[PDB]
Amino acid sequence: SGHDQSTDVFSAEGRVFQVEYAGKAVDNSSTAVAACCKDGVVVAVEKVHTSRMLEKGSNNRIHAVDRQAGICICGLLPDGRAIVSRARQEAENSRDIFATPIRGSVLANRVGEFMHAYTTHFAYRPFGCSAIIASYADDGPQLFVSDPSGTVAGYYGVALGKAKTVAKSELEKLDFSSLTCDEAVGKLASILHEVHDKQKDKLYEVEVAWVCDKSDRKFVHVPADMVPAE
Amino acid sequence: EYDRGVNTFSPEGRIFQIEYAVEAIKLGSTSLGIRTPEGVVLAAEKRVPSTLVVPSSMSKIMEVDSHIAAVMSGMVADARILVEHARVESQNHRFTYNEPMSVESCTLATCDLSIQFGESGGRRKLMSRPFGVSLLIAGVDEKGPQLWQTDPSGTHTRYDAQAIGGGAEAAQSVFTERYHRNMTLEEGETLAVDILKQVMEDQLSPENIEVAVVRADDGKLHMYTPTEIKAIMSR
Amino acid sequence: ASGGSVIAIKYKGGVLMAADTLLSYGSLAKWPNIPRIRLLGSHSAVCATGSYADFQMMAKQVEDNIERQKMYHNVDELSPSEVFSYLHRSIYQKRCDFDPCLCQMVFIGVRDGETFLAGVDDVGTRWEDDCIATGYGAYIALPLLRQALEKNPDGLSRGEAMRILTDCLRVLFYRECRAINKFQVADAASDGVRISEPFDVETHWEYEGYCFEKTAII
Amino acid sequence: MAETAIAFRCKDYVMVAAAGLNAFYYIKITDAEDKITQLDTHQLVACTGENGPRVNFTEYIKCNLALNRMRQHGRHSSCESTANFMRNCLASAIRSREGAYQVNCLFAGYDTPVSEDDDGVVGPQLFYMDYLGTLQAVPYGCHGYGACFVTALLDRLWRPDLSQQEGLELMQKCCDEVKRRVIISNSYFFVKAVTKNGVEVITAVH
Amino acid sequence: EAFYGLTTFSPSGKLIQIEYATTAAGKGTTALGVKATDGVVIAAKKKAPSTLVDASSIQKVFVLDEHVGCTYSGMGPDCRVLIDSARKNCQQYKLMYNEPIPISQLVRKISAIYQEFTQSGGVRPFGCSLLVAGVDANGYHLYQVDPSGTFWAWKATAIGTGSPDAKAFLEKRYTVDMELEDAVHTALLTLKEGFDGQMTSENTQVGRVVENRFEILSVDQLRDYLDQI
Amino acid sequence: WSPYQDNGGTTAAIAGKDFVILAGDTRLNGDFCLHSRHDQSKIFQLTPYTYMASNGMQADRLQLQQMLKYRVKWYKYNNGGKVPSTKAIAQLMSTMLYHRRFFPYYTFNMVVGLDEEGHGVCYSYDAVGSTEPFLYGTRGSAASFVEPLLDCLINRQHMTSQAPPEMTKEETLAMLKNAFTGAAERDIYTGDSVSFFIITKDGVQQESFELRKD
Amino acid sequence: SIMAYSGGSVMAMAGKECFVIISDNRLGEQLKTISTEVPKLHVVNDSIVYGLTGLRTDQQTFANKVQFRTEMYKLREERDITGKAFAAMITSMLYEARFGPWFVEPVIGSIDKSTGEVYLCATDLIGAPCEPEDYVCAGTAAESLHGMCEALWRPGMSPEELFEIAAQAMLSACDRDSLSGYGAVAMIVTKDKVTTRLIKGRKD
Amino acid sequence: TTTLAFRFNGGIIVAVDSRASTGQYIASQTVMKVLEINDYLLGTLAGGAADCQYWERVLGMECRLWELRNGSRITVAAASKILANITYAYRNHGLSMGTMVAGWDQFGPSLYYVDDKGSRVKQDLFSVGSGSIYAYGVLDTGYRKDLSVEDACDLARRSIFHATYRDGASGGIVTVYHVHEKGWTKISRDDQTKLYHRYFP
Amino acid sequence: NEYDSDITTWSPTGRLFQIEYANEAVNNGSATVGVKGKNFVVLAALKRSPVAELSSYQEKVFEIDEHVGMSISGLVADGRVLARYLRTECMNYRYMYSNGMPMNQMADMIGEKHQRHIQCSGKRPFGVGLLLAGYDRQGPHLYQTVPSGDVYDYKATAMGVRSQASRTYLERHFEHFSDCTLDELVTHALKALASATSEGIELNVKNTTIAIVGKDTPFTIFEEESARKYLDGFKMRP
Ligand SMILES: Cc1nc(C)c(C(=O)Nc2ccc(F)c(-c3nc4ncc(-c5ncccc5C)cn4n3)c2)o1
Ligand SMILES: *[B]([O])([O])[C]([C][C]([C])[C])[N]C(=O)[C]([C]C1=[C][C]=[C][C]=[C]1)[N]C(=O)C1=[C]N=[C][C]=N1
Repeated sequence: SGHDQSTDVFSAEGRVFQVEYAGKAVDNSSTAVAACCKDGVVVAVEKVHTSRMLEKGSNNRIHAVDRQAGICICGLLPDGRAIVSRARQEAENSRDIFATPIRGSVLANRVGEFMHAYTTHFAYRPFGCSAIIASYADDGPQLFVSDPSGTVAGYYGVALGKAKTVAKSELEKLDFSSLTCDEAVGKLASILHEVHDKQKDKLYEVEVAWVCDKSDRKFVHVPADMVPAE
Repeated sequence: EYDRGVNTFSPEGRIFQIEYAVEAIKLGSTSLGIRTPEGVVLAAEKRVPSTLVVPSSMSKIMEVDSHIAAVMSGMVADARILVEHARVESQNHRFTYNEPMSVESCTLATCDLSIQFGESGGRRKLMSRPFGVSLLIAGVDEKGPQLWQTDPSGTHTRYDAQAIGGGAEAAQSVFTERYHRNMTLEEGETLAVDILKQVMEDQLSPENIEVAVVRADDGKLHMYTPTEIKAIMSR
Repeated sequence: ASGGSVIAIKYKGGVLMAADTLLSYGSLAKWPNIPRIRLLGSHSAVCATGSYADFQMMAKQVEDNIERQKMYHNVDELSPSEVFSYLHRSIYQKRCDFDPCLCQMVFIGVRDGETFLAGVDDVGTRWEDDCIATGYGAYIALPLLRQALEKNPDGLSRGEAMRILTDCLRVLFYRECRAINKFQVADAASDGVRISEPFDVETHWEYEGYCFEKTAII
Repeated sequence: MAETAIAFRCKDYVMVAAAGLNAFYYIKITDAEDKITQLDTHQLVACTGENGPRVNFTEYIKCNLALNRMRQHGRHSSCESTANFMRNCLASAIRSREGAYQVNCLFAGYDTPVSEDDDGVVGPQLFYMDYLGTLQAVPYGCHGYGACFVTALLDRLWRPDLSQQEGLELMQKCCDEVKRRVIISNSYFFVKAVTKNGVEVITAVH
Repeated sequence: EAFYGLTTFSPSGKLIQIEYATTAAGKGTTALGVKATDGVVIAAKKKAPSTLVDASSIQKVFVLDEHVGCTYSGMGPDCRVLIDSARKNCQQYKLMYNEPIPISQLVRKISAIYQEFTQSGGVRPFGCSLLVAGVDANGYHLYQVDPSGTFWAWKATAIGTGSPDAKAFLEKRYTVDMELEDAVHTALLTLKEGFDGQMTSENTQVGRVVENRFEILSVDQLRDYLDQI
Repeated sequence: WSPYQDNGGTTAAIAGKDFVILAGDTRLNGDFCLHSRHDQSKIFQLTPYTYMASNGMQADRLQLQQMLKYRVKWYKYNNGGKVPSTKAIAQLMSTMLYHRRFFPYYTFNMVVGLDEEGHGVCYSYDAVGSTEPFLYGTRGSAASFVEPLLDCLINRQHMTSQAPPEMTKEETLAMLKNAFTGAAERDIYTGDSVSFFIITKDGVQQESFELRKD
Repeated sequence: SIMAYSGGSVMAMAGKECFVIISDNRLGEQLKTISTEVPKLHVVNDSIVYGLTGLRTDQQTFANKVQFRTEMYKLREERDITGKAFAAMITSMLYEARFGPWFVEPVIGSIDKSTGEVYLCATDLIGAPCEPEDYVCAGTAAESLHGMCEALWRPGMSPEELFEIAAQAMLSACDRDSLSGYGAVAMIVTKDKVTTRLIKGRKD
Repeated sequence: TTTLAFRFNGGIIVAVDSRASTGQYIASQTVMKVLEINDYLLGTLAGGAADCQYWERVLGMECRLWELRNGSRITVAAASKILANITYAYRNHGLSMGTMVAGWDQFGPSLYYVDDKGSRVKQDLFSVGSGSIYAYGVLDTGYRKDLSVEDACDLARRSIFHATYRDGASGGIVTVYHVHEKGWTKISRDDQTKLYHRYFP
Repeated sequence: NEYDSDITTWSPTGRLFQIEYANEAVNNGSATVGVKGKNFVVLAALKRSPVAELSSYQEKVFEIDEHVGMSISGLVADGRVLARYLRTECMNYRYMYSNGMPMNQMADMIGEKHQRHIQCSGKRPFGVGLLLAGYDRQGPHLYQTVPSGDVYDYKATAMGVRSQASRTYLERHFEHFSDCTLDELVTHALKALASATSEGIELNVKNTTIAIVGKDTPFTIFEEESARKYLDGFKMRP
């Protein structure tokens, strides 16, 4: 009825549907995965190209927020670019005012309050996006996920997207304590080529990015020849 | 009716209030414009409500400058504030550039006002509805005689022969023939008054319509008198 | 806190820029151990003559502009001619707000062959040359830099452009009050900007006309 | 201050006189400029000052009395209500952005009963004013350089029971003293009068 | 930002939103007050939802200045906007006249806050009434505002649940020359006859404005009165 | 600290029958020093037929050259690619100098271009925009040397002799070199090298010339 | 100065069950007399009478804002304003405009109708409250009035003999001040009546 | 600058010089000190060169916008009141302009004068500028209301000349206009040096 | 369908219909084909044919700066509000840095301009698509924005009414675009544009706008006179 038309309406049992309807925009989106590898964090996503003529590098869902942190989004691409352009502004404030790099748990708590502030007012709609904050600050390697409700949580590994239930069981076979960033790019990319089917889309490729001690604590994308072929 | 909004799209891609404003142009008086290499003629029926109206009070043709005229169709209360805006813009051009504003840039200065409408003000106070008037701007400049149309969509389009209003669909069939690109101005006179005779419901008299031209070699706007409009009929 | 004179010159292949490592406060020389040569990005470097607090806030602003344009987007790094242009428009904006950046600056930069050398004032003046000097090096050291660029129009090598800077830094120690004998030289080449370890120059104070009995006023 | 305004009230009239000189630092532009603005049919004001603020103050006062007669169905307000509206515009302008009006003025009027229920003033009204916002009801008021010559003249010769002709030959003595001692050439004085039948422009005394 | 009004007229000609708010302002606990020749008593009823809710912490008799007090019955958090605006408007009177406010002028000011939200854009009316009482330069007062903004000048009244049968008990017990100690004797006695259990010193809260001052009675001074009635 | 500073130099132009010669020396200098000898920031191109040639303060010169640069671009975008004439640019100049009347530019301007007929006309401006079409014009520190010199040899006044024929591009150029070799001798803030611009209907050609270095 | 532009001195003395207040009659522009019959006193009710001195443009503008605020006080509060409430009211008015200040110096005299206590108050132009129990005085001849009032006052005066001291203090101080004079207008006031007297003075 | 203009039986004649000096240096010698507002009005120039050329171009814009909206010509009593309200609004901004407006409306002639301080006066005889004090004594000696068209053109051209000859801030080329009922015509345009060997051969 | 009225209303399946309704405006505009080469980007827009003699003109292709240009499809009244924003932000760049704005920065700036208008209640999406034709230090670029806020980096694309057939033609030649010269690169764009036309019309200089940006070539719109060198000899062969 009229109990699911905006954000400032609790249900008869205390639920907000426009937040929960925004969570179905992430569950119908492409598959995301991540891993914390005891000296860094590796994040991989699958770009579903809708045409053969797209340039390699188009629609990259991984964006660098600071030198040590970067947010990969899962859900709607243009809604997540408002989250990226906000968390960059949160990370520029700590460098310019407090003369310090932003911590991993503090950048994620600023993302979860920007995403929550658009779920409490009638004129605004929640994001169709789950943001994955991968950071390496002076509190070690961090891996956070902010859902459209504004809930942040530290993870060791995460699967998000359509086949987030099959890819979650594929993460339970990894270690995360002896796991390094050297092997996990080959492992996490091999999750995506097994969890995802080619009988719906013909064009699908993977985009991996890390931040670890080997890359001098810098959030970078891959050199193109480290990813497995298929 | 308030179930929809003012910015609500249709499933076919159209905006509701803009598509509903184009239909308000078809329920108005008709108007003409014919681009000819000697000038542009702007014929328009007046469509008086009664015989007790003095005809010099409801002029469908308004001057913007000495070289730009403007004829409207639809509701004429919205038509005044667009022409009152185009007069301010075309005199600020002479104030700044010491030269007459081009006919294109006077149409662009009007279309920028015909798009500024919404429902949430905030910083700026916006209009509540689009303008229910389609203007039709003519004039001469360094590129010669030009004809332009502002629609309520905000879409400006340069033309050669365009009719707006109620008698516009029938005139486009008459526009297909009976128009070559190197007519004379006096041949453009008798073309417009024959179209405006066909597409109107009343008897065409000199005190019934309005005809105004902007000549190329003169460069100035020349509106007509009822003794001048009669001389076009008897040809 | 205020900086002293900064001199710079082009040679065959790159640009050199020298400055004393002193930060005076009026006449008092408070700190002889601060570096004034800041380098910008990966191809350029700037140094200032004047207020240090204005330079420390301005160079903090234009260093954040180089990285965030490069980090966020898939674009190249700004050339030296484009980050000097942002440096020029930011100083002119401050004097129109009646709060200027009260210092002269010297800017160097080399991007793949194209060498760049320019200066900027607190007002907004900008100029490009093969020899820039600010402060009292514009009076003292700049005439010596100008004759050595016109005694060979083919260009200076690095070896002979380093001899004449040392000849200019030596006279800046003789004739400027607010100066010390500890200098750093930036070297912007095709490899990038490289700041050297602080050195000193050999001064001669042993003239026979400087003795006690000649200069006496009896 | 170079031009004088002289006004005195009597039993059934108020004389005003204002020299019609307009100058440019020593050059006589005019000699006959009317400086006594007819506000209402029974009210007038004799402003002195330079010609910039003098027109722009009187046009703001006159158009607001007329507006207050439009909105109130042609009911003429009293002379004290006009005078208190005037000094509100002087006093609010000395503490504003644009600055103070440099006008010195003498308000004059005659109070008539507007209806049978009106039991207010019947007699004449004459108000001294200033550029700051001072307001004072006074038997006679004077501005300009020649004010002190003629205020002590009216200390000698003014009487409350002067007639229309006896006050007419008093104003002639008031105009001949300013021609005698003031270095500023005031030759034409624009004498007007407010009586029970409205205002009237006296041709004789000049 | 929803600048339209929420309270409008009905086809019967009644503000139906304020009619609902008077139902909300009558579902609170029983608060009451009586006057006398020497002072004015106000009496409340602190209903504890459990035995673990710190009965010394919650309060219903609100003191506004050195001469005014108040007690509500309705929505609790809606009342705190009214008391914080009444404590603020009473300090602005002393910074401008160097005088305690009269009870008339304070109640005119808080009635302009009820009516403000019944004609504003995007808000609902208040759901609570008050019992303002205190002294000024012309005797003793006991007023009672409504969520409509309509204020009164009562002499003995009651608000809340069990109010129409406690206000009828005030008609039968009031006398024109009641003293102050006689007023407290009957203000506590009209609480008991509608009270559920056994009222204690931590269970009710009274405040009797005396001679210049409101002075909410303590737990020892109110214990003196319970074992006397 | 004072936010105004004169940076020397001079600009002179002489307009012919279908051309203008536009010149300005390349010399930047400050308080008592000499900043540069090769500043090309004294004459600015707005359209292919109309230049601006300003001097005075170098900092407010570069700001005025950019606001003139984009008002031409908003003219070109809003008029269907039509390039503005000299008369349109020079009235744009005359208004923008008055919009900043109370915190003005310390520039002294010349708008130099061709007519719609093809003849060349130079304009001149004060600090607040007083314009006039005229056949020549000289601004800068050495204006009082050259502007009486251009009165004596272009107008041909106070000389009881018949008029010479019309000046060519070459006889105008060799004349204008005699002024800058005359301003380099007697003005201390003028002269390292002067750059001549020759604006004709078939594009513009550019020359240089050497003055005294002291 | 701007404060002594218009001229005029207002003072007040306190008695047993009465007080007096007295102003001069001169208005001027720094040397020249504009009017000779202008008091400086204002009466708002049967208990409070106050007098303004300073710049005459501010003497009329401030007294319009006081009458705007005193009559609005009587509509809101159904009562006459008291002396302690009136003096603390226009103390606050001179403090709101502290950087654009009014050039008045109000001299407030008041009395309780039922009790009989007098209350004097003389603020500065910036609103400095000051309540002496003996006398207050402001104006251009204020330095001459502190000598006249202090050498002649005693606490226990009758209303008929307090007028004789205040009248000889105003006139003897205005014979030394060239910006005040031309007679004086006084007002004695008790619990029972208000009597307004005009006093002979030098016409110099 | 020695602009004058007078009103007589037959219309209004405006007469100016053409010299602009920034102190002791003469900036120009061909300055048009009459901005024609439209084909029936005139405006004159004195004082600041940019302050006059800006606000009489603003005045020429408000007169053109009058004819567009109201369909008829503007009067001169409305035209100066536009210029006087602009001028009085900026009286503390240090403007320096003294301008006469002259034209033929439907009520005959009218010759006004606007300061830089908001004044507006109505006479038939003015002379404005730094050298105007020289142009009064030769004009007030020979002025009368019923002059002919040729003699009043001669009196105006001769009254400019005796002020250009004496004032250092005046001179150049004396321009004489004539405002009749059909508009204005440029009567003559001649050098001051050529005009010396006519009046004193 | 009660979840399609407002812009700030998610469906119970997780769709935004007001954004999906503005996407139909782009699919109803005129067909335009962008083709990127090795150093050149060629835009080929299909403007309106004359009605048997009278020629209506409506400007679609816009110049943004010396190195940028775009062609619109859909609501042309929103395509000029974008043209005001893109031209202003390229003047503000070249004022500061004295060089042309890079295309990867600019494509990220259009996407945040579409994004401010798709989350507030009293705002609406721009019902217009773009085709950026850019050149910078990184070489030629070809972008395309949609009313959702996406921005896609293409090798070749086509938007407009019946532009699916032009896209089918480009999906056979897009591997051979880094090898052709400029004269062949215009020819692949015009053969693609001719397959989106009606059943009985072919291309000429009267209905086609050709815009080319290059490495030593600023953004040049080839209209009526100069466009004849690529359009007089042209035939859509099967
Ligand atoms: C009705 C009437 N009667 C008269 C006698 C006037 C009158 O004179 N009004 C007037 C008003 C404003 C002005 F601004 C001016 C005015 N004219 C000038 N001409 C030249 C210079 C100048 N030139 C070069 C160097 C130095 C100077 C000082 C200065 N001014 N100032 C003149 O009006
Ligand atoms: B006339 O002599 O006043 C004439 C005024 C006319 C051109 C409108 N010009 C000037 O003499 C003025 C003098 C002046 C008056 C007030 C302030 C400053 C100067 N000269 C200029 O305004 C001038 C100066 N430099 C260049 C151009 N014009």
